[PDB]
Amino acid sequence: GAMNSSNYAELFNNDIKLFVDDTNVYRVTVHKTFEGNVATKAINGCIFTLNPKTGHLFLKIIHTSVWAGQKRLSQLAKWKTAEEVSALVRSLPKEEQPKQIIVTRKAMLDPLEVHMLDFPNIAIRPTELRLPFSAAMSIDKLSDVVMKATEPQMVLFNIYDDWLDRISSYTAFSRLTLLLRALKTNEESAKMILLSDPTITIKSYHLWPSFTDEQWITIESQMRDLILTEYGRKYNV
Amino acid sequence: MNTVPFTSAPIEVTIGIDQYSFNVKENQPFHGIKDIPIGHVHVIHFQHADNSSMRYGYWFDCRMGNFYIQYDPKDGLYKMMEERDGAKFENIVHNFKERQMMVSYPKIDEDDTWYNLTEFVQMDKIRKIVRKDENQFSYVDSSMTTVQENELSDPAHSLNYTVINFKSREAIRPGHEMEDFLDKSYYLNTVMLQGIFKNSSNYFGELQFAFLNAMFFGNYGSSLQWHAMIELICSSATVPKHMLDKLDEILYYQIKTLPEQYSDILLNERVWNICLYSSFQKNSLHNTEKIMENKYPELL
Ligand SMILES: CONC(=O)Cc1ccccc1C
Repeated sequence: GAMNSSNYAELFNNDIKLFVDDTNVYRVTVHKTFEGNVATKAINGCIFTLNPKTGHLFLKIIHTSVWAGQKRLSQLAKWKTAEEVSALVRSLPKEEQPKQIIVTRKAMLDPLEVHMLDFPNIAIRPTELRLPFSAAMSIDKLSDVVMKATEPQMVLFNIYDDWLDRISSYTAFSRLTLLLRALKTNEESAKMILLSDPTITIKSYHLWPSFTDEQWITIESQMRDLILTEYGRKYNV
Repeated sequence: MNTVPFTSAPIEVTIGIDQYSFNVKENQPFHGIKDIPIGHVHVIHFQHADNSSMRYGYWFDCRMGNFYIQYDPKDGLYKMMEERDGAKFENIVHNFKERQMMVSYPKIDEDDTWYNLTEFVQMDKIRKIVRKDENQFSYVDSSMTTVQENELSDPAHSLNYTVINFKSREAIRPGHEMEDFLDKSYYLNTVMLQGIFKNSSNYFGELQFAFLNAMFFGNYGSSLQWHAMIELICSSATVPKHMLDKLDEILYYQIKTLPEQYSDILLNERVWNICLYSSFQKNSLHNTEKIMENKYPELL
């Protein structure tokens, strides 16, 4: 059924699964027209499709041309997501196809189920968690590749960098979600934390800085402080 | 005008004949139902006094044979049987009529309710839904499950309604996933009407039969089927105009006939609010919407 706090460890078992987040697929800027009316301008999006055991992120870039001449774009966007997720599974050899796909928003369930009717043995599941995957566009390298795209494109990232050499996938996933929650709550502060120290670099091919274990504990603690704080500054506590 | 005689009424029972019903007491001198209008199917149904569990009954057409009811004390129900000896039947009925031991089918002459509820129901199609080919009449009860229900357990005692499933390959063309899921016209017009039912009369017949089994027997899988066949029309942007007009009449009389105190279980909130207020056909069911709003505004 639904994925929640009670069955969190299932994400790190050996059944192949993917998270799918569609929160960045249809992105707009809202502006005034010359006549003083309001209009939107679409910008490039992406589907965030992530294996939480391995860190594999299949980042499908949604180029603005896909919306040209279409109506009901917020609704289309859910079906476009589902169509793109289904051809990724089809493309994959059988032993690499997921046993489960967990959607981060419930409105994705029927679009994905319909596009996956050919795969009755792949369970489509919602979740009760409030996962911060929308903040993926606050990761600079991901944002850059989305915005520069001139055509539809699939870009592959390990969103855990090399962390699995040293920590488990439970710990990696909990680090990722903490970084993303922080970026989502106060992007500016979150980014200051990660890049304050000029000596800690992001090796070209990684998304995050090359922290030592001890440095990751400092960082992880600084991100928790940020999240408690902003919760205060938001709730006055 | 035809007759369904009874051997006797050994157990106290409420007897329904179409939309009518009457109480018979244990061993009351009752010998059946006369003046049944020819030209329509009919149902005669039963609810024992001792066990309001299991409403059951028999779909029949008096043009297809001479049928009578006889209580079976082994199986514990009133059973329909066919009499093949025509002169034995006439003679038995004539005696019962002379002794005035039959109730008369109480049809008001202005009243077209039954016709309106059974306009497209034909015994031949009933018998394909209810498979028991050695009999000309069809037994239904509250507990019988549908073929679609059994896919989710005795095949012989099932209701073989046409399976409708909106999230199925039958319903969704490869490459038209969003289009076909949000506008079911393909599934309605090509798969079901042209493919399976052949015409809208057969479709409407199954829909009417499903409603009648839900209403007379509280048969849950029938109620699911009725709502599914409404929702498939209402969720199609392209429906022949004549089908829309007829559907409105059909549902109007179903809503009019439903017992006021069964509406809570027999009517699906989600389906009706969608059909009347959100669907493509939200503006096409004027008579049904007006009777629903005046009679069951709480559901909406
Ligand atoms: C583990 O399965 N992953 C893939 O099918 C390709 C992929 C995607 C993202 C990052 C790395 C790699 C190898």
